[PDB]
Amino acid sequence: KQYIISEELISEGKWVKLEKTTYMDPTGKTRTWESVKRTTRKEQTADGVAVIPVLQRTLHYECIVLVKQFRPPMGGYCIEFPAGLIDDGETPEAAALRELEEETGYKGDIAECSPAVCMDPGLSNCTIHIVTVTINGDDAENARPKPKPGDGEFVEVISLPKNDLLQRLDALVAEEHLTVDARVYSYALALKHA
Amino acid sequence: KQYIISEELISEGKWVKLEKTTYMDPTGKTRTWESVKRTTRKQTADGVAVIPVLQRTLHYECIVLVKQFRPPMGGYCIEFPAGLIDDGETPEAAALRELEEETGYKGDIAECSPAVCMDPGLSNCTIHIVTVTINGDDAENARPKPKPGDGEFVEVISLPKNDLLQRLDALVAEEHLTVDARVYSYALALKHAN
Ligand SMILES: O=C(c1ccco1)N1CCN(C(=O)C2CC2)CC1
Ligand SMILES: O=C(c1ccco1)N1CCN(C(=O)C2CC2)CC1
Ligand SMILES: [Cl-]
Ligand SMILES: [Mg+2]
Ligand SMILES: [Mg+2]
Ligand SMILES: [Mg+2]
Ligand SMILES: [Mg+2]
Repeated sequence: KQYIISEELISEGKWVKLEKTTYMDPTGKTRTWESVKRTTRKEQTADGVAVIPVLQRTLHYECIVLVKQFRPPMGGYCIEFPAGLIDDGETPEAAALRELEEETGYKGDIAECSPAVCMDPGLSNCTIHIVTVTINGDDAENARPKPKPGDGEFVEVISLPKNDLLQRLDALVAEEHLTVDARVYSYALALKHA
Repeated sequence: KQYIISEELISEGKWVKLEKTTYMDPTGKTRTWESVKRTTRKQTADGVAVIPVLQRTLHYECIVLVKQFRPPMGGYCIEFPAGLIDDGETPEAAALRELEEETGYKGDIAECSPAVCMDPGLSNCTIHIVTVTINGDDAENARPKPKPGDGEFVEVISLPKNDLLQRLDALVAEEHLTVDARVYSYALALKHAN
Protein backbone atom coordinates (compact mmCIF):
# COMPACT_ATOMS: atom_id res chain seq x y z
CA LYS A 1 0.00 0.00 0.00
CA GLN A 2 2.67 2.60 1.02
CA TYR A 3 5.52 3.85 -1.13
CA ILE A 4 8.08 6.53 -1.62
CA ILE A 5 7.01 9.48 -3.81
CA SER A 6 10.14 11.57 -3.78
CA GLU A 7 13.39 12.09 -1.84
CA GLU A 8 14.79 15.63 -1.79
CA LEU A 9 18.27 16.21 -0.55
CA ILE A 10 18.45 18.59 2.43
CA SER A 11 22.16 18.51 3.39
CA GLU A 12 24.98 16.24 2.22
CA GLY A 13 28.14 15.65 4.20
CA LYS A 14 31.12 13.53 3.26
CA TRP A 15 29.75 10.51 5.15
CA VAL A 16 26.04 11.19 5.94
CA LYS A 17 23.13 13.02 4.29
CA LEU A 18 19.67 14.21 5.38
CA GLU A 19 16.73 13.92 3.01
CA LYS A 20 13.10 15.00 2.97
CA THR A 21 11.13 11.88 2.05
CA THR A 22 7.68 12.18 0.67
CA TYR A 23 5.58 9.05 0.72
CA MET A 24 2.04 7.84 0.34
CA ASP A 25 0.19 6.74 3.46
CA PRO A 26 -2.33 3.89 3.33
CA THR A 27 -5.28 6.40 3.64
CA GLY A 28 -4.05 7.72 0.20
CA LYS A 29 -2.66 10.92 1.81
CA THR A 30 0.83 12.36 1.06
CA ARG A 31 3.17 12.76 4.16
CA THR A 32 6.84 13.52 4.84
CA TRP A 33 9.70 12.14 6.89
CA GLU A 34 13.22 13.32 7.63
CA SER A 35 15.53 10.43 6.58
CA VAL A 36 19.19 9.86 7.25
CA LYS A 37 21.35 8.00 4.81
CA ARG A 38 25.03 7.27 4.42
CA THR A 39 26.89 8.57 1.36
CA THR A 40 29.09 5.45 1.17
CA ARG A 41 26.67 2.69 -0.04
CA LYS A 42 27.32 1.61 -3.59
CA GLU A 43 26.32 -1.96 -4.70
CA GLN A 44 26.78 -3.63 -1.30
CA THR A 45 23.81 -5.58 0.04
CA ALA A 46 24.02 -3.38 3.16
CA ASP A 47 26.13 -0.60 4.61
CA GLY A 48 27.99 -2.75 7.08
CA VAL A 49 28.49 -5.88 9.08
CA ALA A 50 28.46 -6.62 12.73
CA VAL A 51 30.14 -9.80 13.88
CA ILE A 52 28.93 -12.13 16.62
CA PRO A 53 32.23 -13.83 17.42
CA VAL A 54 31.93 -16.96 19.55
CA LEU A 55 35.28 -17.77 21.04
CA GLN A 56 35.52 -21.55 21.60
CA ARG A 57 38.36 -23.03 23.61
CA THR A 58 38.79 -26.50 25.06
CA LEU A 59 37.82 -26.61 28.76
CA HIS A 60 36.62 -22.98 28.62
CA TYR A 61 33.16 -21.67 28.66
CA GLU A 62 32.31 -20.04 25.26
CA CYS A 63 32.87 -16.30 25.18
CA ILE A 64 31.30 -13.50 23.09
CA VAL A 65 34.09 -11.24 21.90
CA LEU A 66 33.15 -7.54 22.13
CA VAL A 67 34.91 -4.28 21.49
CA LYS A 68 34.98 -0.99 23.37
CA GLN A 69 35.69 2.27 21.45
CA PHE A 70 35.10 5.93 21.75
CA ARG A 71 32.12 6.89 19.57
CA PRO A 72 32.05 10.53 18.73
CA PRO A 73 28.26 10.59 17.93
CA MET A 74 27.70 9.33 21.43
CA GLY A 75 30.38 11.47 23.13
CA GLY A 76 31.69 8.46 25.08
CA TYR A 77 32.79 4.81 25.08
CA CYS A 78 30.48 2.09 23.73
CA ILE A 79 30.58 -1.71 23.99
CA GLU A 80 29.65 -3.36 20.70
CA PHE A 81 29.99 -6.35 18.42
CA PRO A 82 33.02 -5.89 16.13
CA ALA A 83 31.78 -4.10 13.06
CA GLY A 84 32.66 -2.05 9.99
CA LEU A 85 31.40 -0.95 6.63
CA ILE A 86 31.54 -3.36 3.68
CA ASP A 87 34.20 -2.23 1.15
CA ASP A 88 32.97 -1.89 -2.51
CA GLY A 89 33.02 -5.42 -3.99
CA GLU A 90 33.60 -7.08 -0.65
CA THR A 91 31.19 -9.87 0.44
CA PRO A 92 29.45 -9.49 3.88
CA GLU A 93 31.35 -12.64 5.02
CA ALA A 94 34.75 -11.31 3.96
CA ALA A 95 34.05 -7.95 5.56
CA ALA A 96 33.03 -9.70 8.85
CA LEU A 97 36.18 -11.81 8.91
CA ARG A 98 38.35 -8.89 7.99
CA GLU A 99 36.85 -6.49 10.55
CA LEU A 100 36.99 -9.17 13.27
CA GLU A 101 40.67 -9.66 12.61
CA GLU A 102 41.46 -5.90 12.38
CA GLU A 103 39.56 -5.07 15.55
CA THR A 104 40.36 -8.05 17.75
CA GLY A 105 43.26 -9.97 16.26
CA TYR A 106 41.17 -13.11 15.99
CA LYS A 107 40.85 -15.24 12.89
CA GLY A 108 37.39 -16.58 12.69
CA ASP A 109 35.40 -19.16 10.75
CA ILE A 110 32.08 -18.15 9.18
CA ALA A 111 29.02 -19.80 10.80
CA GLU A 112 26.05 -17.90 9.42
CA CYS A 113 25.11 -14.66 7.77
CA SER A 114 21.86 -12.78 8.16
CA PRO A 115 19.89 -11.00 5.50
CA ALA A 116 20.40 -7.23 5.51
CA VAL A 117 18.82 -5.90 8.77
CA CYS A 118 17.91 -2.30 9.60
CA MET A 119 19.74 -0.35 12.18
CA ASP A 120 17.19 2.34 13.14
CA PRO A 121 14.48 2.27 10.54
CA GLY A 122 12.36 5.16 11.91
CA LEU A 123 15.47 7.33 11.38
CA SER A 124 17.88 5.97 8.72
CA ASN A 125 18.10 3.56 5.77
CA CYS A 126 21.23 2.03 7.28
CA THR A 127 21.59 -1.72 7.20
CA ILE A 128 23.95 -4.47 8.24
CA HIS A 129 24.50 -8.12 7.89
CA ILE A 130 24.91 -9.80 11.23
CA VAL A 131 27.54 -12.46 10.73
CA THR A 132 28.07 -15.18 13.32
CA VAL A 133 31.65 -16.40 13.31
CA THR A 134 33.30 -19.03 15.54
CA ILE A 135 36.91 -18.51 16.68
CA ASN A 136 38.95 -21.65 17.39
CA GLY A 137 40.76 -20.38 20.43
CA ASP A 138 42.85 -23.59 20.51
CA ASP A 139 44.47 -22.68 17.18
CA ALA A 140 47.96 -21.12 17.49
CA GLU A 141 46.75 -18.39 15.03
CA ASN A 142 44.49 -17.24 17.87
CA ALA A 143 46.91 -17.64 20.75
CA ARG A 144 48.25 -14.11 21.45
CA PRO A 145 46.41 -12.16 18.64
CA LYS A 146 47.41 -8.56 17.66
CA PRO A 147 44.56 -6.16 16.69
CA LYS A 148 45.54 -4.45 13.36
CA PRO A 149 43.65 -1.23 13.83
CA GLY A 150 43.34 1.09 10.78
CA ASP A 151 44.20 4.79 10.96
CA GLY A 152 42.27 6.54 13.78
CA GLU A 153 40.83 3.22 15.10
CA PHE A 154 41.44 2.67 18.84
CA VAL A 155 39.80 -0.54 19.99
CA GLU A 156 39.85 -2.59 23.25
CA VAL A 157 38.71 -6.26 23.21
CA ILE A 158 36.47 -7.56 25.96
CA SER A 159 35.58 -11.26 25.97
CA LEU A 160 32.73 -12.24 28.22
CA PRO A 161 31.30 -15.64 28.92
CA LYS A 162 28.23 -16.40 26.95
CA ASN A 163 26.68 -18.10 29.96
CA ASP A 164 26.74 -14.92 32.07
CA LEU A 165 26.80 -12.22 29.34
CA LEU A 166 24.04 -9.93 30.58
CA GLN A 167 25.31 -9.79 34.19
CA ARG A 168 28.77 -9.23 32.99
CA LEU A 169 27.68 -6.32 30.82
CA ASP A 170 25.55 -4.95 33.70
CA ALA A 171 28.70 -5.09 35.88
CA LEU A 172 30.85 -3.18 33.36
CA VAL A 173 28.16 -0.48 33.08
CA ALA A 174 28.07 -0.29 36.90
CA GLU A 175 31.87 0.38 37.05
CA GLU A 176 32.08 3.25 34.53
CA HIS A 177 30.24 5.58 32.16
CA LEU A 178 29.86 3.46 29.06
CA THR A 179 26.92 2.55 26.93
CA VAL A 180 26.08 -0.92 25.75
CA ASP A 181 24.96 -1.36 22.20
CA ALA A 182 21.34 -2.29 21.69
CA ARG A 183 22.18 -5.32 19.57
CA VAL A 184 24.62 -6.63 22.16
CA TYR A 185 21.99 -6.02 24.89
CA SER A 186 19.29 -7.72 22.84
CA TYR A 187 21.44 -10.82 22.34
CA ALA A 188 22.45 -10.91 26.05
CA LEU A 189 18.74 -10.63 26.97
CA ALA A 190 17.72 -13.55 24.68
CA LEU A 191 20.57 -15.67 26.21
CA LYS A 192 18.88 -15.07 29.59
CA HIS A 193 15.35 -15.59 28.29
CA ALA A 194 16.32 -18.87 26.71
CA LYS B 1 41.46 9.62 27.10
CA GLN B 2 39.12 10.52 24.19
CA TYR B 3 36.56 13.28 24.36
CA ILE B 4 34.51 15.82 22.45
CA ILE B 5 36.16 19.21 21.91
CA SER B 6 33.25 20.91 20.09
CA GLU B 7 30.20 20.39 17.88
CA GLU B 8 29.20 22.42 14.83
CA LEU B 9 25.73 22.42 13.52
CA ILE B 10 25.54 21.42 9.84
CA SER B 11 21.76 21.23 9.40
CA GLU B 12 18.72 21.03 11.70
CA GLY B 13 15.34 19.79 10.69
CA LYS B 14 12.23 19.46 12.78
CA TRP B 15 13.08 15.87 13.89
CA VAL B 16 16.82 15.25 13.10
CA LYS B 17 20.03 17.31 12.92
CA LEU B 18 23.51 16.73 11.52
CA GLU B 19 26.52 18.03 13.39
CA LYS B 20 30.24 18.03 12.73
CA THR B 21 31.92 16.76 15.94
CA THR B 22 35.46 17.59 16.73
CA TYR B 23 37.17 15.21 19.17
CA MET B 24 40.53 14.29 20.53
CA ASP B 25 41.97 10.96 19.49
CA PRO B 26 44.12 9.04 22.03
CA THR B 27 47.37 10.21 20.37
CA GLY B 28 46.46 13.89 21.03
CA LYS B 29 45.42 14.49 17.38
CA THR B 30 42.21 16.35 16.76
CA ARG B 31 39.69 14.59 14.40
CA THR B 32 36.14 15.09 13.05
CA TRP B 33 32.97 12.95 12.79
CA GLU B 34 29.59 13.67 11.19
CA SER B 35 27.30 12.98 14.18
CA VAL B 36 23.49 12.62 13.76
CA LYS B 37 21.13 13.52 16.61
CA ARG B 38 17.40 13.76 17.15
CA THR B 39 15.97 17.21 18.06
CA THR B 40 13.29 15.62 20.34
CA ARG B 41 15.33 14.49 23.39
CA LYS B 42 15.03 16.40 26.76
CA GLN B 43 14.85 11.84 29.13
CA THR B 44 16.84 8.68 29.90
CA ALA B 45 17.00 7.90 26.19
CA ASP B 46 15.19 8.90 23.01
CA GLY B 47 12.93 5.87 22.86
CA VAL B 48 11.80 2.52 24.20
CA ALA B 49 11.57 -0.77 22.45
CA VAL B 50 9.45 -3.48 23.92
CA ILE B 51 10.19 -7.17 23.94
CA PRO B 52 6.62 -8.47 24.40
CA VAL B 53 6.37 -12.10 25.50
CA LEU B 54 2.79 -13.31 24.82
CA GLN B 55 2.06 -16.16 27.23
CA ARG B 56 -1.05 -18.25 26.67
CA THR B 57 -1.46 -21.57 28.39
CA LEU B 58 -1.29 -24.63 26.09
CA HIS B 59 0.27 -22.54 23.31
CA TYR B 60 3.82 -21.67 22.42
CA GLU B 61 5.11 -18.50 23.94
CA CYS B 62 5.29 -15.86 21.21
CA ILE B 63 7.20 -12.64 20.73
CA VAL B 64 4.85 -9.96 19.49
CA LEU B 65 6.26 -7.82 16.66
CA VAL B 66 5.08 -5.04 14.46
CA LYS B 67 5.25 -4.52 10.73
CA GLN B 68 5.15 -0.86 9.42
CA PHE B 69 6.18 1.10 6.36
CA ARG B 70 9.37 2.96 7.26
CA PRO B 71 10.01 5.92 5.01
CA PRO B 72 13.77 6.07 5.67
CA MET B 73 13.96 2.45 4.50
CA GLY B 74 11.66 2.82 1.50
CA GLY B 75 9.78 -0.25 2.64
CA TYR B 76 8.24 -2.46 5.29
CA CYS B 77 10.17 -3.48 8.41
CA ILE B 78 9.50 -5.99 11.20
CA GLU B 79 10.41 -4.59 14.62
CA PHE B 80 9.79 -4.71 18.40
CA PRO B 81 6.97 -2.30 19.31
CA ALA B 82 8.57 1.02 20.00
CA GLY B 83 8.30 4.69 20.23
CA LEU B 84 9.77 7.88 21.69
CA ILE B 85 9.39 8.55 25.39
CA ASP B 86 7.09 11.60 26.02
CA ASP B 87 8.46 14.51 28.17
CA GLY B 88 8.22 13.38 31.87
CA GLU B 89 7.19 9.81 30.93
CA THR B 90 9.16 6.96 32.52
CA PRO B 91 10.67 4.31 30.16
CA GLU B 92 8.32 1.71 31.73
CA ALA B 93 5.21 3.76 31.12
CA ALA B 94 6.35 4.53 27.57
CA ALA B 95 6.75 0.77 27.04
CA LEU B 96 3.29 -0.17 28.28
CA ARG B 97 1.76 2.71 26.44
CA GLU B 98 3.47 2.02 23.09
CA LEU B 99 2.75 -1.65 23.41
CA GLU B 100 -0.87 -0.93 23.95
CA GLU B 101 -1.10 1.62 21.16
CA GLU B 102 0.68 -0.49 18.57
CA THR B 103 -0.58 -3.99 19.53
CA GLY B 104 -3.59 -3.44 21.72
CA TYR B 105 -1.94 -5.72 24.34
CA LYS B 106 -1.75 -4.85 28.00
CA GLY B 107 1.32 -6.18 29.62
CA ASP B 108 3.38 -6.19 32.78
CA ILE B 109 6.98 -5.04 33.15
CA ALA B 110 9.54 -7.84 33.68
CA GLU B 111 12.74 -5.86 33.40
CA CYS B 112 14.12 -2.66 31.82
CA SER B 113 17.53 -2.07 30.36
CA PRO B 114 19.77 0.92 30.86
CA ALA B 115 20.00 3.34 27.91
CA VAL B 116 21.54 1.41 24.99
CA CYS B 117 22.77 2.82 21.71
CA MET B 118 21.09 2.35 18.40
CA ASP B 119 23.92 3.03 15.93
CA PRO B 120 26.78 4.68 17.83
CA GLY B 121 29.08 5.11 14.75
CA LEU B 122 26.41 7.37 13.28
CA SER B 123 23.98 8.73 15.88
CA ASN B 124 23.61 9.53 19.53
CA CYS B 125 20.27 7.72 19.51
CA THR B 126 19.42 5.59 22.51
CA ILE B 127 16.56 3.41 23.83
CA HIS B 128 15.50 1.44 26.82
CA ILE B 129 14.80 -2.17 25.96
CA VAL B 130 11.86 -3.15 28.13
CA THR B 131 10.92 -6.78 28.52
CA VAL B 132 7.19 -7.14 29.12
CA THR B 133 5.01 -10.21 29.60
CA ILE B 134 1.48 -10.39 28.26
CA ASN B 135 -0.96 -12.68 30.06
CA GLY B 136 -2.69 -13.76 26.90
CA ASP B 137 -5.38 -15.61 28.94
CA ASP B 138 -6.72 -12.40 30.61
CA ALA B 139 -9.96 -10.97 29.23
CA GLU B 140 -8.32 -7.56 28.59
CA ASN B 141 -5.98 -9.33 26.03
CA ALA B 142 -8.66 -11.44 24.42
CA ARG B 143 -9.63 -9.20 21.49
CA PRO B 144 -6.70 -6.71 21.70
CA LYS B 145 -7.67 -3.09 20.80
CA PRO B 146 -4.64 -1.24 19.06
CA LYS B 147 -4.87 2.59 19.26
CA PRO B 148 -2.77 4.17 16.49
CA GLY B 149 -2.23 7.89 16.89
CA ASP B 150 -2.13 10.09 13.78
CA GLY B 151 -0.28 8.50 10.80
CA GLU B 152 0.67 5.19 12.45
CA PHE B 153 -0.23 2.12 10.38
CA VAL B 154 0.88 -0.98 12.29
CA GLU B 155 0.29 -4.73 11.50
CA VAL B 156 0.85 -7.04 14.45
CA ILE B 157 2.81 -10.29 13.91
CA SER B 158 3.26 -12.80 16.76
CA LEU B 159 5.86 -15.40 16.33
CA PRO B 160 6.76 -18.37 18.43
CA LYS B 161 9.79 -17.65 20.61
CA ASN B 162 11.14 -21.25 20.20
CA ASP B 163 11.52 -20.92 16.39
CA LEU B 164 11.82 -17.10 16.11
CA LEU B 165 14.91 -16.96 13.86
CA GLN B 166 13.54 -19.50 11.31
CA ARG B 167 10.17 -17.72 11.30
CA LEU B 168 11.77 -14.38 10.56
CA ASP B 169 14.00 -15.75 7.82
CA ALA B 170 10.83 -17.19 6.26
CA LEU B 171 9.07 -13.81 6.24
CA VAL B 172 12.05 -12.07 4.65
CA ALA B 173 12.19 -14.89 2.05
CA GLU B 174 8.48 -14.67 1.24
CA GLU B 175 7.26 -11.09 1.97
CA HIS B 176 10.32 -8.84 1.02
CA LEU B 177 10.52 -7.32 4.50
CA THR B 178 13.52 -5.96 6.45
CA VAL B 179 13.96 -7.37 9.95
CA ASP B 180 15.20 -5.03 12.63
CA ALA B 181 18.74 -5.66 13.87
CA ARG B 182 17.73 -5.87 17.49
CA VAL B 183 14.91 -8.30 16.68
CA TYR B 184 17.38 -10.36 14.65
CA SER B 185 20.01 -10.24 17.39
CA TYR B 186 17.53 -11.50 19.99
CA ALA B 187 16.33 -14.28 17.57
CA LEU B 188 19.98 -15.31 17.03
CA ALA B 189 20.78 -15.62 20.72
CA LEU B 190 17.59 -17.72 21.37
CA LYS B 191 19.24 -20.25 18.96
CA HIS B 192 22.78 -19.77 20.17
CA ALA B 193 21.86 -20.27 23.89
CA ASN B 194 23.19 -23.38 25.71
O1 LIG C 1 10.12 13.30 9.93
C1 LIG C 1 9.89 12.67 10.99
C2 LIG C 1 11.06 12.01 11.65
C3 LIG C 1 11.33 11.43 12.87
C4 LIG C 1 12.65 10.99 12.79
C5 LIG C 1 13.10 11.31 11.60
O2 LIG C 1 12.16 11.94 10.87
N1 LIG C 1 8.55 12.56 11.53
C6 LIG C 1 8.22 11.94 12.85
C7 LIG C 1 6.93 12.54 13.44
N2 LIG C 1 5.82 12.30 12.54
C8 LIG C 1 5.21 10.99 12.60
O3 LIG C 1 5.23 10.31 13.64
C9 LIG C 1 4.53 10.47 11.41
C10 LIG C 1 3.07 10.81 11.25
C11 LIG C 1 3.47 9.40 11.59
C12 LIG C 1 6.03 13.08 11.30
C13 LIG C 1 7.37 12.75 10.60
O1 LIG D 1 32.64 11.30 9.91
C1 LIG D 1 32.64 10.10 9.74
C2 LIG D 1 31.34 9.40 9.76
C3 LIG D 1 30.86 8.19 9.31
C4 LIG D 1 29.48 8.19 9.67
C5 LIG D 1 29.23 9.34 10.28
O2 LIG D 1 30.34 10.10 10.34
N1 LIG D 1 33.87 9.45 9.56
C6 LIG D 1 33.95 8.00 9.30
C7 LIG D 1 35.35 7.49 9.04
N2 LIG D 1 36.26 8.14 9.96
C8 LIG D 1 37.31 7.30 10.49
O3 LIG D 1 37.22 6.07 10.40
C9 LIG D 1 38.48 7.92 11.17
C10 LIG D 1 39.76 7.13 11.14
C11 LIG D 1 38.97 7.23 12.44
C12 LIG D 1 36.45 9.53 9.45
C13 LIG D 1 35.12 10.31 9.55
CL1 LIG E 1 10.27 -13.12 30.02
MG1 LIG F 1 34.42 -0.90 13.61
MG1 LIG G 1 37.13 -1.53 11.62
MG1 LIG H 1 6.47 2.96 17.07
MG1 LIG I 1 2.65 4.37 19.01
